[PDB]
Amino acid sequence: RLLDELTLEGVARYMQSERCRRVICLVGAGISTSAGIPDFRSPSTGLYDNLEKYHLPYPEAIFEISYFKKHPEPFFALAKELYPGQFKPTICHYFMRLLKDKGLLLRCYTQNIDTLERIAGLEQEDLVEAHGTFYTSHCVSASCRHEYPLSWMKEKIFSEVTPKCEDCQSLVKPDIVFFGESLPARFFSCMQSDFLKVDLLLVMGTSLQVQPFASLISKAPLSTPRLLINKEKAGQSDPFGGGMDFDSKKAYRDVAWLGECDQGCLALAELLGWKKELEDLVRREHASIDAQ
Ligand SMILES: Cc1cc(C)nc(SCC(=O)Nc2ncc(Cc3cccc(OCc4cn(Cc5ccc(OCCN6CCOCC6)cc5)nn4)c3)s2)n1
Ligand SMILES: [Zn+2]
Repeated sequence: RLLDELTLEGVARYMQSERCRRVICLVGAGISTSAGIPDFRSPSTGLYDNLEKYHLPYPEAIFEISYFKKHPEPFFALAKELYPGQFKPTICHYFMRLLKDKGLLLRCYTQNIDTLERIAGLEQEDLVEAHGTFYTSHCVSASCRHEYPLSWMKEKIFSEVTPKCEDCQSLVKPDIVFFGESLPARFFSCMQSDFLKVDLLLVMGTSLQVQPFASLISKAPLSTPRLLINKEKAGQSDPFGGGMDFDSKKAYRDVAWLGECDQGCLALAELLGWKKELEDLVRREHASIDAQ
């Protein structure tokens, strides 16, 4: 097996061997909760309680493309309510920036729409946004599709003006994937290529319960180590394949580190000799963002 032991220490030794060249990060809402962004897919989300005042036909309508296109106002009111107070990536985000800097990051697949990976410096081709992103928006008319930056969309959101295209006056929609919309072809193109190449899967802040993330860890080669950094264990197959095997007698490649993603990334960085680099980077970038 590739790991000499099923611990964070074994993963760190593997990462600094010649065998570990290409790391894929799979990240979810748990890497942004310390940035103050709540997980609306969580079983305990307060979202639906807070949706009551929009008198929706049913709560899930907030996520549905057909409802959006006929009644966009609840979505844009909610977007104002939930707009992040700061755009300050976490220790975990900057750990991924170090992976990029050091030439180890093949790809970051993210469930998050908050753009924090981009603020931390991951570039477009580094990222696969499994549920889309607020980073860009597009006019919804097929013959127009004018693109708008987040600054434009933010101004419309905060002024409570439903965003309309300047060229054709159709609705302008953030590039997040509503229910009823398809994943872009790029998700499948990347998945089909990346998981032939991956030497290490870093799974952070995701329960792997929602598609398409629920399909991803089975795509890795059988030998590829998989490290979960999460408040709780996740990814084991339901008792009723390629699911996580942390604890059986046959476990050989999967490691669970249980805690906040920031703490787990700090601990891994420390084992790698990167703790000073990560602390200096985060303190500098956070001070600068607090200044904005
Ligand atoms: C830069 C920036 C700016 C803003 C404004 N915000 C943020 S970030 C802050 C945040 O949230 N802003 C939001 N703005 C709008 C929101 C609503 C919304 C509508 C449509 C798509 C959305 O996104 C993509 C998406 C869609 N799906 C599918 C899905 C899957 C599982 C789900 O479970 C429902 C919850 N149930 C689960 C079990 O039963 C109990 C609870 C729900 C949806 N997944 N992703 C988002 S959310 N950043
Ligand atoms: Zn247009």
